[PDB]
Amino acid sequence: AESQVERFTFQAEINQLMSLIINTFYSNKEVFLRELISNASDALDKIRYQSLTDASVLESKTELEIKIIPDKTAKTLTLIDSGIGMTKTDMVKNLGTIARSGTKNFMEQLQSGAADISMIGQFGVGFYSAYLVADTVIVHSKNNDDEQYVWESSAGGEFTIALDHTEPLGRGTKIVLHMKEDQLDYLDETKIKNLVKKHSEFIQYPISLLTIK
Ligand SMILES: Nc1ncnc2c1ncn2[C@@H]1O[C@H](COP(=O)(O)OP(=O)(O)CP(=O)(O)O)[C@@H](O)[C@H]1O
Ligand SMILES: [Mg+2]
Repeated sequence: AESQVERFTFQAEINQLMSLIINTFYSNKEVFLRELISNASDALDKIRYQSLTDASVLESKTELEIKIIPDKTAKTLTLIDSGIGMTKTDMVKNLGTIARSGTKNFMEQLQSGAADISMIGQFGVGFYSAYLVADTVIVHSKNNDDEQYVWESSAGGEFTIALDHTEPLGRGTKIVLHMKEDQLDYLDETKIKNLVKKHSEFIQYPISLLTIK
């Protein structure tokens, strides 16, 4: 097999944020689940609204749903949506190379005490909450306008993007969190089942919890 892999450097402030998220103790890291579900919901909304003005956008995948997959053997939590998806350029621009002023301000407020980790989503950097519980994050995504791509980072100032040769999504995003050893309790069946219930009260799309044994 062969793949071309492109390597990118994180914007300096995003690199600093990732370092802060990883190298500091946080008591309650539950916000990561809220943020991942929120992104899935937003993506489903986007394709849903696009369909109202152009019905054909749904032809790649008719269902609009979220699947959450804890896998203890693999030490992974996977969240799949059939939302809008991201092109390669979408992933480069949205997941590391561009920072908004929310990043600097969040780090300031974390240090001053004005903000805690649970408010990360108010600063426009909700995605990076994944690194509270994960050593490596892998983002597989398929947008109607591009081939399926896979973004991966274990922080440390770099991410990679490659044409995806794993299972076709049709359309949407599959995010795979490789869980830190001390955060593996997030993969416990009843714990994740109940947290999903807790962080999906206002979600208007079906959620399926698929526990891998
Ligand atoms: N499942 C998904 N499908 C499509 N795009 C996604 C996605 N998850 C993340 N993204 C993209 O990455 C960007 C960054 O996500 P992130 O959650 O950090 O910020 P956000 O724009 O959702 C505001 P917030 O900080 O409130 O969550 C999003 O704006 C979106 O474009
Ligand atoms: Mg978000």
